[PDB]
Amino acid sequence: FMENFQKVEKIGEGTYGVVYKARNKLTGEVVALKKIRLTAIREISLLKELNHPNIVKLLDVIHTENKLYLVFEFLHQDLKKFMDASALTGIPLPLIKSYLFQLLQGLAFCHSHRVLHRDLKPQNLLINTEGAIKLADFGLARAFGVPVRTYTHEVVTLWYRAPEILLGCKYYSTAVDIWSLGCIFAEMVTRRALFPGDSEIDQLFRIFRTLGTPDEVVWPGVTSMPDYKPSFPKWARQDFSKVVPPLDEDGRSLLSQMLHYDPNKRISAKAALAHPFFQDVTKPVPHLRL
Ligand SMILES: C[C@H]1CCCN1C(=O)c1ccc2cnc(NC3CCN(S(C)(=O)=O)CC3)nc2c1
Repeated sequence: FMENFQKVEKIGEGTYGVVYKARNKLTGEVVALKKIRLTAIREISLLKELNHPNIVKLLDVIHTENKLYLVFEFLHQDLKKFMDASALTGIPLPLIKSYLFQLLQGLAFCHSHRVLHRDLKPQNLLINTEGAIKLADFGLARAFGVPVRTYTHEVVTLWYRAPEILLGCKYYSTAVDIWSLGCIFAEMVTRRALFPGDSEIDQLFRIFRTLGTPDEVVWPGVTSMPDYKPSFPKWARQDFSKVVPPLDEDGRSLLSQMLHYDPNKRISAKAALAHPFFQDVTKPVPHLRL
């Protein structure tokens, strides 16, 4: 158990719990060990079987005392750090394309098993030296949750949240992951966050100012959503040539479909993999300083 792992260093602090790089003394394996301070056991057990090359593997689940430990495959960097390192030059388009393709493969797999991530962001997209990128730390919105008191003060990032979540829908779909991934795609291309809101309303209004305030024409039922207000300002939609300028028309077309307001119009991961933007996809080697 915990006695079977030698902590190497703390690699992260969160609302749920802290994550350490650690060595498994029985196997010699280097892992990420997440400690969560306190149905869930069963929902987590299911995640153990959700195995895919583009999903960070949940190796072990240890339930002991009032603590839950999740042992994950360890990767050496996240996309946030890689983007920051690449900010002067930009991630090359072929590598952006490869990462987007691989993440859509991971999403198509999880979504086909009815599992949503719900909280994609650059910090939960992990990369290795071979050119792979993997989805980490699937959120359990239906179960899980534990005390955050010991967990250091942590402001939840809203920048990648789909509009249906911000508008109060509680029974949202796999489409929320495509929205988040579209925001991340835009940020890799332009080297700036697409919608960096600092509150729920600022997040919503930044979306509206770029994509236009949604109405019943583009999003049937939007005006009946729980947090929709008729008093929302009415802004016009901007052109994607202005929004992600450097990007070609195949990329802009795909991004537009990933950012459709109506979750039933928003492209699925599976359909996205067939988009013409991926006609020339390859798997480049990233320049990773470790
Ligand atoms: C995803 C995070 C977001 C907060 C929760 N959570 C994890 O539970 C988690 C799970 C598996 C991991 C595997 N591996 C690593 N490895 C880190 C090495 C250091 N780097 S870095 C800052 O880019 O140098 C980031 C990746 N972390 C993991 C974290």
